[PDB]
Parts: sequence; C-alpha cells; structure tokens
Amino acid sequence: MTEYKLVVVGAGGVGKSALTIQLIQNHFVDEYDPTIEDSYRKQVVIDGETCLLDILDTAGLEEYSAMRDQYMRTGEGFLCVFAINNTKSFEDIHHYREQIKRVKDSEDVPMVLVGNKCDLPSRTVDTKQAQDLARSYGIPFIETSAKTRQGVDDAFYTLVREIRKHKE
Amino acid sequence: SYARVRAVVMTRDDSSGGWLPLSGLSSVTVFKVPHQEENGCADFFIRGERLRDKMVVLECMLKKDLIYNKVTPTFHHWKIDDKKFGLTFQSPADARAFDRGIRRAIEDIS
Amino acid sequence: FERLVELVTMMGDQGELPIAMALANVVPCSQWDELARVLVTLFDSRHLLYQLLWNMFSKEVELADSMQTLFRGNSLASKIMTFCFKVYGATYLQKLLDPLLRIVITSSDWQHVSFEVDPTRLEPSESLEENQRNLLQMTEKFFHAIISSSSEFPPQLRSVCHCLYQVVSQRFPQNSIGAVGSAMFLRFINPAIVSPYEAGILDKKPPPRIERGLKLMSKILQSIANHVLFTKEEHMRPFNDFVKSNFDAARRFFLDIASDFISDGNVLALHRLLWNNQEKIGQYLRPFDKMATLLAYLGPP
Ligand SMILES: Nc1nc2c(ncn2[C@@H]2O[C@H](COP(=O)(O)OP(=O)(O)NP(=O)(O)O)[C@@H](O)[C@H]2O)c(=O)[nH]1
Ligand SMILES: [Mg+2]
Ligand SMILES: [Zn+2]
Repeated sequence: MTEYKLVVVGAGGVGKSALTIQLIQNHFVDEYDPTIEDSYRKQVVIDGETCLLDILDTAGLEEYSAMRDQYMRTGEGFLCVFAINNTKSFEDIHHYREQIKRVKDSEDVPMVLVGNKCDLPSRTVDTKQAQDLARSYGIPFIETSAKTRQGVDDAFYTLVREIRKHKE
Repeated sequence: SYARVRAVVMTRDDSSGGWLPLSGLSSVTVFKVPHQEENGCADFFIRGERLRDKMVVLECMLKKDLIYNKVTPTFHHWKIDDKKFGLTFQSPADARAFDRGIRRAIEDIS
Repeated sequence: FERLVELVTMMGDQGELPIAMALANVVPCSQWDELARVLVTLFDSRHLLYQLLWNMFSKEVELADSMQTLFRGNSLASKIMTFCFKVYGATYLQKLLDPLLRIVITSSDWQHVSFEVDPTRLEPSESLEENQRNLLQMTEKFFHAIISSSSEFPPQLRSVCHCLYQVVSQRFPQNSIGAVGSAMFLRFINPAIVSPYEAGILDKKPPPRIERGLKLMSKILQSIANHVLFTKEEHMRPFNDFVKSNFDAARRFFLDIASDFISDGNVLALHRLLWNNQEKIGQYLRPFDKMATLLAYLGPP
C-alpha cells in the first residue's frame, strides 16, 4: 500500500481537529482542545486503490508557528482549512500557501481549500469568494461541516487525488 | 458539606494582641468543590457567612500541611499564609463536630 | 509637547478605556500583533497596565460562550496576554529551561536517547517501552522544575495571572484557576519548550531526536495543565497514569502564581496606528474632537 502524507493547516479554531476526528473516529468532538501536533493513520480505498493516509493535525495558534517549517518539509499534500464564519482565517490561508511553496521550492504543491463549519447560518465567506480564491490558487475547493460530517471524506479524498496527479 | 456549625469567627490583631471577633455570629462550613467529575479530585475550603447579612467574612483554602490548633474546647485557630484565623464555638460538641469535618476533608485532598 | 496624544490612557467614569477599546474593534486583524505591543508598552510606562488588562480580559470573558474556549485562540485580548508573558518572563523562562535543555542535549543525547513513542513510527532497532521510559523521565524533571520555580516567578507576571484569575472568576467561579494554568502552559511555556532556538533559549536547534521528544513532552505537560487525559491519540494514553498523578501538583503551582519595572517605548510613532484608522473610530459609539484637533496640528508623516 502506498502512503499519502496529508497535513492539515489553517487558523486556530477553524475545525482542523474536528474534521480529522470525523475522518478517523467518525464522531464530532464538541469541545475546543487546541492542538500542538497530532498524528493519525487510516487505510482507505480511493478510485480503486487501497492506500494508507498519514495525517498530521497541526497547530493553528500562532505561538506554535515555528513548527510549520518541519511538517511543510515532510508533508506531501496540505488541507488548507478556514471557517466560513471567520474572514481572518479565510485570508490566513495565503500565508500558509506562500510558506509551503517557499519550503518545497516549487509553485505546484498539491493542496485543497476547505471551508469548514458550513452548518452555521451566519456565513461570512460565501461560496463564490472561496471558489474564486481557489481558482486563483489552481486547487479544488470543498465545503465541509465536521459537525454533520458533510464532505469530510470528499475533502481528504480530493487531496490525495491532487497528490496522484502531481506524481505523474 | 463535611461540617456545618454556628459560631463566631475571630481574627488576631498583633497590635491589639489576642483574638477578637471578625461583629456578628456566622454559619461556618467546610466543603469540597470537585475538579472535573464530582466523585473525583477536589479543593477543600472553610467558609463562614454572617447570619446578620448573608455575606462571607472568611474563606480559607485547606492544605495537606494545615496546622489546626485546638487550644481549648469551643476555641480553635489556624494559620494560613500570612494571616491567622480561628473560631469560638457555642458548645464543645460543636467544636468536635467541626473538627471531625476538617480532619476528614484533609484526608480526601490527595 | 504633543505627548498628550499618548493620553489614549483616558479612563471613562464608572468604567474605563474608551479610546483603546474603540481602536481595538477598528484596527485590522493583521496588525493585532503590533497593536498588543503598543498598548502594553505605553500603559505599563504610565503605571496603568492593570487597568488595561482588566478591560481587555473582561471583554474576552463576557464574549466567550463557554469557559473551555477562553484565551485558546488568536484574539486581540489573547495576543495582549501572550505579549506580557514574553516581555516579563522570557528571562525567567530562559534560565529555567536552559540548564535542563543543556542536560538533555549534552550528557544525554548519545546512547541513542530516543523519545519515539508512536509505534507506527518506531524504528525496529528501538524499543517502545524504554522510549516511553525516556519520555516520562524527561517530562518529570521538566515538570518538577516548573512547579519548583514558584519563588523565582517574576512579580510582573504574577500580577498578570492574578488579574486573569480575578477576571475569569467573575463569571466562572468554580475552577477559574484552570484557565490561568492552561493559557500559561499553552501560550508561554510549551511554545518555548517545542522551539527553544526560536524562543532564544538555546544557541542552535537541538538534535532531531530531542526535537521529537520536546514536542511529545509539551503534549504531556499541556494535558497536565488542562487537567484532562489523552483521548485522541491512542499512543498517548500510556501516559495517562503519569498525567493523572500530576494534575493537582500543577494547580498548587497555579494557585500560587495567581495569588498576590520596565523602560519606556522606543520612538513609538503611534500616529500611523492612529491616523490609518481615523475614519471609523468616530462613527463607533465624544472625545474624538480633542484628538482630531491634536492631529489637525500634528500632520501624519
Ligand atoms: N458548529 C461547528 N462547530 C465546529 C465545526 N468544526 C469545528 N467546530 C468547533 O470548533 C472548535 C474548535 O475545533 P477544533 O477542531 O479544535 O479546531 P482547531 O482548528 O483544531 N484549532 P487548533 O488549531 O488550535 O487545533 C470546537 O468548538 C468545535 O466544536 C463545524 O463544522 N461546525
Ligand atoms: Mg486541533
Ligand atoms: Zn484535580
């Protein structure tokens, strides 16, 4: 089985851990436990290929920004996560992108833009904004809600597909 | 609560010398408030509110190293950090029932 | 001189800080890192820091939904708190962690000291059991050294934690000390433990085997401070017994800290922050004319 090293980045409180737990353990964590760095592993079949997902859950707190160089150096694909009720996190993705390109020394780094917390009625970043930003990046955009588990698999299943296309 | 007596609370004025009421009789209790789960680790306190006005005149946090001076029946005092606190009871049986709650509250501190 | 412009420290009757709070909701989020620096530096220079912390910490605890969300994000009130830890406790944190980090790098990192406790990442030549033994050995001496630094805690930081302890207590009386020790480890101690070279504690980055160990130790130290067990990673549950036995030893340190001396700002051109946001500080609502007349004289550079 081929291993795909996924890394989840984004601002603090956007749902990086709730999305990761819904993928691994299939339940919504209602608490707010800020993460330093977590690691998981999952075997899945995508497009007919059975594979292992190496997942890194990173720290959205800017106090732990000094760790970003390491996981950007070892990760293969990055799930860029922002909350649709926080404009700051929507624009925070740019600074994660630019450091990933800088560490990879490449402009084509596989990644996916993820707008979490779509279950909320008070949207701050609508769909057209993130879709336009994703086209600017050249990467897909997926709307997710770690509460109802909407698009959680689709978000992670899209990122590996970006890794596959990058390897060919 | 581990104990609930009616007694007056005393303070010790070093200039004045000796113990004086800290002024009103109060209802003094010793109780626990748990960390997280109720049946688990907790903090333990002494709390006395005057019946005059239902308002706190003394709140103390108990320690494993707390020294409890039982000088006479119906009079105990202790030392916490920089200040000295104590109570005088209306009956020696009340002084014993309150001492039973402090002895057992320290044993559960962990 | 024009130093009356620095009178942003004006305090309103039966309350306080109108100008700063208005500037708090107006200034863009990208400058909140710089904003938390200019207010703390100025206010502390005028012996009004406590009133600054009392206002900012109050707004955060009134706006929070639950106590489990307080000061665990990147809000302005949380950035002001982290800045205070950084400027008053860096010397404290440096000399507390430097001798321990020097003991792990030098005199310990040779006999293949390894802290890898994720069995999925364990090297075949290594043993999980002895690696868990190294992680707890290093975590214990680091934890004990922090709990034993009660006397050497700087008084300025002891006032920030006491202020934070009182502000939270006015809405969450039970275990309000938990938010003090959690934010203290999360935003001050553990960031320096994970990245000692970036925090200025060490001269160069520690060897890779130690960086992996310090990362896992900070996760164990954070669980102890949070008074919570490991429940997400299965390879961290083996440390739950060690974590549960150190819960109340951290609170005794936290209760000690939350109970019971700098220079001026350097060339602070505060206009830039003041003028580049001068449109919607007036709409947001009395005294704006007094400063609008001030910078009608003083031209923005
Ligand atoms: N309603 C709703 N709340 C969500 C959703 N995803 C996450 N949350 C809430 O967001 C908060 C933080 O979630 P968490 O996964 O810890 O965020 P994080 O992105 O990991 N933060 P950090 O970077 O510090 O680790 C929790 O209150 C969680 O319940 C979602 O889709 N809907
Ligand atoms: Mg997280
Ligand atoms: Zn406890």
